Amino acid sequence: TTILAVSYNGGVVLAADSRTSSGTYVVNRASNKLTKLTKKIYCCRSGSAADTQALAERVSNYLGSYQTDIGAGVNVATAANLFQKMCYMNRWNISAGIIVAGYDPINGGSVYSIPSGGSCVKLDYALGGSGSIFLYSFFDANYKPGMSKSECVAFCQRAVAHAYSRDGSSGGLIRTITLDADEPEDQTIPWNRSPYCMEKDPKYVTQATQNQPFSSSAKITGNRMSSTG
Amino acid sequence: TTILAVSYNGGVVLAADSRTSSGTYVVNRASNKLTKLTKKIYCCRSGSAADTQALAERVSNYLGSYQTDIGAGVNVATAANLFQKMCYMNRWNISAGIIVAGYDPINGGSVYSIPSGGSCVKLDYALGGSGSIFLYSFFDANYKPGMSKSECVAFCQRAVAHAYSRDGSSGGLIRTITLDADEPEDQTIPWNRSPYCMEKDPKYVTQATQNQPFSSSAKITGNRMSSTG
Amino acid sequence: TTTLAFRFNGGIIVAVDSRASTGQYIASQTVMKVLEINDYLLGTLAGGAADCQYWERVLGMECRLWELRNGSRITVAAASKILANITYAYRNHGLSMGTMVAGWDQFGPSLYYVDDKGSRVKQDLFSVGSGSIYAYGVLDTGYRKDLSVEDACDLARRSIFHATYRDGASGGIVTVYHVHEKGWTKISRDDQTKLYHRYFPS
Amino acid sequence: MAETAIAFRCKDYVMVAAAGLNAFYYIKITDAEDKITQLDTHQLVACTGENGPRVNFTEYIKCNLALNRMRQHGRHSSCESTANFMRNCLASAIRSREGAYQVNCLFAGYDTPVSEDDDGVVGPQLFYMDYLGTLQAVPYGCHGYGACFVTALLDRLWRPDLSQQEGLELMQKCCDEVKRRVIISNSYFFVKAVTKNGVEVITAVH
Amino acid sequence: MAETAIAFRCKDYVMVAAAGLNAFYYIKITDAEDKITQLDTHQLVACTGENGPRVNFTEYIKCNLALNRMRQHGRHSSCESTANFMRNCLASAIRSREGAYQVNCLFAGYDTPVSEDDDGVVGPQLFYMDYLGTLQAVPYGCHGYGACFVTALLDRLWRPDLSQQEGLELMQKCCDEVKRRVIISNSYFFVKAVTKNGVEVITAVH
Amino acid sequence: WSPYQDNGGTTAAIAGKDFVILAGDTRLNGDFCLHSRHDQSKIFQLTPYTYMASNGMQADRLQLQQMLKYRVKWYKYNNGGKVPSTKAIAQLMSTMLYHRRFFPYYTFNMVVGLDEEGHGVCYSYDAVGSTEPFLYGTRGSAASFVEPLLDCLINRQHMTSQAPPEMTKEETLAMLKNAFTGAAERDIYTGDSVSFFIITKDGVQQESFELRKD
Amino acid sequence: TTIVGVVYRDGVVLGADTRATEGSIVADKRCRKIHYMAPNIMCCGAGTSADTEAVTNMVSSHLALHRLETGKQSRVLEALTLLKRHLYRYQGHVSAALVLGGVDVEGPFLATIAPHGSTDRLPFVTMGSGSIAAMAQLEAAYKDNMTCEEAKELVASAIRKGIFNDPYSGTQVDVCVITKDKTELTIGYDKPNERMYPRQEVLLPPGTTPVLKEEIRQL
Amino acid sequence: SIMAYSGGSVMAMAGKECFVIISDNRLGEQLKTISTEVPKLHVVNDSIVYGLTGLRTDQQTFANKVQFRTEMYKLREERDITGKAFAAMITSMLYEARFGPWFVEPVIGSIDKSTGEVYLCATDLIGAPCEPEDYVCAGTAAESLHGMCEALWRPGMSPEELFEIAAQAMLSACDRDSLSGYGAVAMIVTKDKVTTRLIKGRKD
Amino acid sequence: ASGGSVIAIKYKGGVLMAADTLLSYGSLAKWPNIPRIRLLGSHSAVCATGSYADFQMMAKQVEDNIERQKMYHNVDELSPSEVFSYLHRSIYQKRCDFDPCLCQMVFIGVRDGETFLAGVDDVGTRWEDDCIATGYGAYIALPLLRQALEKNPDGLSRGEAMRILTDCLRVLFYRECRAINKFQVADAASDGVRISEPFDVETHWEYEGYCFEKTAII
Ligand SMILES: O=C(Nc1ccc(F)c(-c2ccn3c(N4CCOCC4)cnc3n2)c1)N1CCCC1
Repeated sequence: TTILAVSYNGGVVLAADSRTSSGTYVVNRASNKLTKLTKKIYCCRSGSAADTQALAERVSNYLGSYQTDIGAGVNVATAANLFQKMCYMNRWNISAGIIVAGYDPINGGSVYSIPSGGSCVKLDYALGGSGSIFLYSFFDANYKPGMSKSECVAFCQRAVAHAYSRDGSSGGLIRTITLDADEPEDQTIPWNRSPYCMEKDPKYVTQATQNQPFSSSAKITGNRMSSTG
Repeated sequence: TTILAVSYNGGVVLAADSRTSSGTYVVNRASNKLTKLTKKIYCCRSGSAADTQALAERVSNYLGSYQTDIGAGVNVATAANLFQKMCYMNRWNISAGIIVAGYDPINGGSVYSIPSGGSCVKLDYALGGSGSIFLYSFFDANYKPGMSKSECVAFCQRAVAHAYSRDGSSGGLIRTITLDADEPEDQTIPWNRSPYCMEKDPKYVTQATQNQPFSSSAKITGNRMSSTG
Repeated sequence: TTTLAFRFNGGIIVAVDSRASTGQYIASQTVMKVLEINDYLLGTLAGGAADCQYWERVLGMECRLWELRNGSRITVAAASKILANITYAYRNHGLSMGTMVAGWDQFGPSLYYVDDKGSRVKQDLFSVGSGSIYAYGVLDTGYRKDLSVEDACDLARRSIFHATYRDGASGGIVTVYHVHEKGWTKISRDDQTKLYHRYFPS
Repeated sequence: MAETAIAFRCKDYVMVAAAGLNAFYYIKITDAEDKITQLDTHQLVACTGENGPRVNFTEYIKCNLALNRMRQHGRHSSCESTANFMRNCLASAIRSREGAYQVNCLFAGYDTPVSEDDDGVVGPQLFYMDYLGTLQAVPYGCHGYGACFVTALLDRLWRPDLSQQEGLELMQKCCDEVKRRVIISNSYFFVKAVTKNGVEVITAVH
Repeated sequence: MAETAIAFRCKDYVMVAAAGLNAFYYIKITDAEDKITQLDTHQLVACTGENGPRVNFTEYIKCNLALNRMRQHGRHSSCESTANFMRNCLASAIRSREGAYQVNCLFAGYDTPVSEDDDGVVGPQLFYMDYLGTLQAVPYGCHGYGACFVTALLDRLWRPDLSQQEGLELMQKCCDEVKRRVIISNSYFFVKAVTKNGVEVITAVH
Repeated sequence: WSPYQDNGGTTAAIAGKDFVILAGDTRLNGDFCLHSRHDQSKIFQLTPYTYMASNGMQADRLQLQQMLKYRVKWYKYNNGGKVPSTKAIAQLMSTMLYHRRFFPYYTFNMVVGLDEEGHGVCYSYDAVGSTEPFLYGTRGSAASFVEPLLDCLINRQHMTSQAPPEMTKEETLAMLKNAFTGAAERDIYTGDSVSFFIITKDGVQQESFELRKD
Repeated sequence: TTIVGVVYRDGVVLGADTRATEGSIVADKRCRKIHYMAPNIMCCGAGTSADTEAVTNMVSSHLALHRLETGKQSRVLEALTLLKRHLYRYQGHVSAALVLGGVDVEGPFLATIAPHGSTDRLPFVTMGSGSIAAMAQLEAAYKDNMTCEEAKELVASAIRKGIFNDPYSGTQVDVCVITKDKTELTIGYDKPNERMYPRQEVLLPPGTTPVLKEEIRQL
Repeated sequence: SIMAYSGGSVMAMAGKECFVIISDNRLGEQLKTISTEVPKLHVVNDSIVYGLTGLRTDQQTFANKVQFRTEMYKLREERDITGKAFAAMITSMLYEARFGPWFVEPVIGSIDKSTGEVYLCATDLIGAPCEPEDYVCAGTAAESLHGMCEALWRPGMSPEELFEIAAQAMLSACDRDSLSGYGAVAMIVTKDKVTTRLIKGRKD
Repeated sequence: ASGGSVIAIKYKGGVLMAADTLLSYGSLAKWPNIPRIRLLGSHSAVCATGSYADFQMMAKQVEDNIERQKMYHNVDELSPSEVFSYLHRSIYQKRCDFDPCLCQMVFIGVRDGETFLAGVDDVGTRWEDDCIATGYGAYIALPLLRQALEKNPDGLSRGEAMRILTDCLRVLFYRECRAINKFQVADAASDGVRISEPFDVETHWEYEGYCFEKTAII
């Protein structure tokens, strides 16, 4: 699983791969780990699909009740704080790396990582899931804050692609969603149009010279690819 | 531990961090994980310092005997194949992620990853150690083969720095060594002159708004940094 | 610990050592291992000194409440049962307590062993604790019903002494009590090294 | 298992023997503890386990049986009834927090006609009961290490029609075969019998 | 531990008793297995564990003692000598691949003057030996569950100067105390004694 | 994660005919380091005449201390101002320790004070409240060093010499100063200072005393 | 244990506490943890005392034997390699942690040997229970080209950190100064823990202890 | 514990030109006491006496192995082994078994017959020598002996003074140990003479 | 998510507390911009080694308790001692519920002259001292801080106390693995607690003995 959420000026981009895996077999190839809580507050779900779906549905329902009774929009801080309480209360029972991210007119775009402990950290960008570990160095090097909405989406997609190229546990579609003052823009990049994969990267075309014909020289030529030669 | 070796045209750059850690305390702050086997064949040592030092000394001694008796230069393939035999023979007894890299006039610059299984893969570049997992996405994104000698060194240092900024188990000095037709150029970047660290990256100057004064508003302002305010 | 009681024609002798030992280190050489529940009832503590001291003190409270409510002294049968009901309630709460309730009620002298597992055995002779295996050897060989009070205390005192000499966990002061129709009397309180030089003069 | 209980049932009596041994690890506390508790005038139970469960179980049965007589104006319950009452009590316990009662019972009884109108079983009844609550009517049966020795011996020598006297002889052979063969010293057996007349304590056999 | 061995030493004999019990789990295979093996004319060992080690140990000692007499032109080795030979054999074994010999020995003997020139111990000798190889000269000692019962009884009643007759009476009290108090049925004790005259098998005491 | 931590240190008491000297070292050691040299939590006044010393885990000593302070406060209210005897507090401590025997306080307590007749007394406890009145006591890391020495110098049971007179307050204090100095030298978890409390009819007189700082 | 080495301009200073412990108990207050390896090589030992003793003796002997074969002062690399190879062979079951200081012709040479037979050749090292406390002082106060006095004082300061802040370290600082020419082993260079309260002499006059039997034998 | 199984404690103490070595007398199997007349001291020669604590089997095996080595030494070397050499020999013997050790903890008292300088050496089971100026101990009562010896021991004690504080230490420490006691055999070694004293203690 | 080491030292007229601005997630250095020192009401600050989540919850519970009591009843704000007493009891209650606050807090405060500095463990161990540290601060920094207090027994100046903190942070940076060279210092003086803008410390890496040739294995 690879989930991330970066802030641009107006709002946020959540991005996620689409693979749930029972270890080494892909149970679902097209999961939607970007889970609506309110109109403009989503979470990205890493860990036990059961546990995060259950929390996301519980928190979505509390936020809907809350929004009805205050008769106003919900702040992302509220969604994050509810999600933290639940992820903390049950920290021993559940496996659930969450990123709450969204727009509210008070604080604009906000990102909250709620990792496995039930910490809630407010961040400019958050990484989550098995694939997160690949991106920390990618962000350190290539991420520049104060991106456009369009640049953030392109970057978030390029990020998720870099993670799911190396993480076995991540793969499939890259789902993004931009949350800002405007109507939410979801989009789904299929793997055959991903911004990066190792399979298409020219760096990794020439094969490792592992096989090597039986020769009268220590000169490494290439792989033996024909029994006649 | 962070070790990597990339090939340029004439030869190779080995690069390492300098930290050995007994878990969470830094036993040695200035280790040399780039370990000479012959004049122009080094290895990078990850895993058990005891195990890799012992293997590196064993292999260096066999290569020295070999070189005396054939009365010619040793091929990098020879060094890698010896190291693989030893790393494979003892694969259950030792914890040893090795990268053999060097120059021979037959095959020029060569890099061999010998990971924990005792596989031996000949590569354009090799990553190794705890910190390796940070760099796969860094290389996928920023590494371009057919670099100059100078560019490979600058890039290897920038890589090691990106890995040790995130890996707790990596840190300290960045040692490189270039092995090619010319006399080997070792150099040691001290942490205070590292090409990257998070501490100096302007991306991470603004603190997470975690603390937050007791307010009459849901507007997130900043951290509370004075009791008077 | 070594702790023995036996019924004979003169009533009940209760004899005990004095040592609390956590296997290796001797905590105390001066533990009172006969609790005097009422004027006509004696407990012995073996095993967990805390567990026995606590639950014999509870037993002593139930025995006193019985005497207040019913205006008559509790029977040994009932007192032994009260304690056997406690230890059975707590049978899988890892109590460690081998106990003897010895008394004289309306129905003459009665002696009961009460375990940590809720066992409640009524016999004429017991020894309890790590040094029982030693006390029993001397006690069984010298035991008759027809012993005088003098000779019954002698037997008891020797039986504890022989446990203190051999058991590492047993030692100190060999206290002997006598339960008779008029209640109990503390017969003797003798250091077991003085007893060695009494019993083996050379 | 240490303490062997034996019972068999003939035309006009049930005979029950149970080892006297109460033990603490390897120390015989006594060779003469009575494991055979009379529940009613014509009902008794050779119950064998540690003293704590054996007593707490048997007393609970005895008191509930006595209570059930007090409330049933002195009506003496059948043996099937108390056997079932006992097994339900044992079986309830294996799914309780307390845990199972670790006691194996041979529940013996003589059912007499309880009025003019009684159409029920007349005569001696014997019920094998595991600690788990397994109830089985048997002509004879045994708990303990000595169980299988005596069970085979009874398979060989038990007839349904033996005298009270041929039963004493047979119960002695059974007891003797436990002493001969089991390493746990069961040197004294309490032997009781239930007849039309009630429980009688057999002293001859031990 | 199941099989109790008892020995004590007086002015002019060592008396050794050992339970006959051989057992398989809870089944008495026999109540009359002789655990006291005569090693030489004036030496024997009440050895107590499982039959397999007990025999393989005692026969190995007995054969090496006989071998040592054959090579030493019929010279009868002292009790200290065979006691130490036996402990060295037991101790060697606890650091061997085979593992320890799980046998506890009481090695009794009468040292006679072996010539005109013998300045050595005259009289009865008794050596307690753990399975580990712990050798200790003792006036009396016991292995088995009954050990501590009999050890206390002997502390009380043993004098160094008892007659052969007062010894029989005392050994019978020791054996009787094992029967009374250990749950493992040690119903028959082999009793042997070593005197100046040699090993005699005491049948009176059992 | 263990809920228990041994924070080291030794306590010792010695009763005379009119007083108790109660002493407890001041070092509070954590896991492989030391937290404080000036931890006074080891000894705790319950009443003018009665003190509790308490070893093992600090956090449990601190809870137990407060649990007793409030049982003692309740006793004052329910028994019309009257402060409980040392004997009463000793039974209370047995009882409170036992009530926790299924998650016990990792705290080896002494209760120390004057009895009914003014004579000093020390109740040493195990984990779960087994105690007896004695004329001295030791609990904690160096208890196994100090208890044999106190046995030797007070009971003199292996000495043919005539027993010295009685042992005054200053001799008894000196004996403990010596006993702690020895424990500090040889026990790695005892050290820094010893707080001495000298409970008398008149009042508690307390003086610090320096040990090996290492 | 806390043992410490620094390279100074002319040579190496080694440093050690003195407290040996059986569990939680000080068996020896003044035990010597700085072992002779060769005339120009010393070796502080932490970990299992038995192993440190055996490995350090074994090597010092081999170096001595090798010094008769070569006719040549033992190199600290030879010492280092003998310890490494031995310790490595035993997979850390020989649990000797060592600080090898010496001065050969190649100059000052200071190294740790970890029990598994790792080496780190460094300008300042610490091993033992008080390693971390000691190392804090070293990282704080080490500079290159210290005088012998600066270096001895620093090493003593480092050891003191172990003494006072580690329970297994204690008593006094033994310091050793290996220079090119000579090896000066100062025992109790610093004694911070002298005597608080002079020992109260409890007087037990002869015949105090009761005696059953007595055999006197003259020589 | 395998070391605490047999019971027994031993202690040695350095005086002026003399030492005292003192063992308890108990032999056990955990809590059951086999004998009350098993002192743990062994006399190598005039000048050296050692005790072995730990598993009695190994005390007896190890003591034999040492008796072999010291007698062979005496024949080969044509002299008595010295305390230092004897101690060094015993560490060599214990460390020969590093992996599969002897469950013994030897206490060695020695005295140089000329110089009068006293050498004590306790050892752990794998040979780690502990060679203090004052006193050494081992066995089940070692925690309690350290306390007694720390308190009572002074530097320059005469043999008679030294015996008293060693006896009072061994007895008082053994009175707080289940696995040690039944008095003590002490042995007062000087340049001139060797006194041996059986000490009356408890029967407990 | 884990906080690294915290170190604190009393000076003449206050307490300095310092902490790296880093939360690690195991080996990973996840967030190097976390304000780990938190102000508690008007007088006190707190910083924790260990679970940030348990710290976040406890720090929340405490800071509410302080503000609520002050605002509900017209009473004087809780003293540092009293806030710390509450924190200690709270943490101990959690270890008695086997739901521990799995972090070692350091707690500073100043009411008037009264200068408070104290530590509390996961299990409710608590200790006041003139210098406190948690994490590797306890093993590395404490020795140095204690030495600085032993040398200046009258008391440290703010400058001397800052110089020694800075030297302890430098060593923590060298020797604690899960550290960054970015710190904040809380300073509790009379006025109240200020938290410094984050700073780095100069680090020496160019000892001649750290050169490639010396440190080489072969
Ligand atoms: O002995 C018991 N009954 C009995 C019942 C419950 C018990 F907890 C203990 C018992 C338990 C630990 N004991 C000790 N320990 C041993 C281990 O070393 C330290 C000190 C010392 N004493 C002990 N006795 C005795 N019986 C013997 C036959 C009759 C019943």
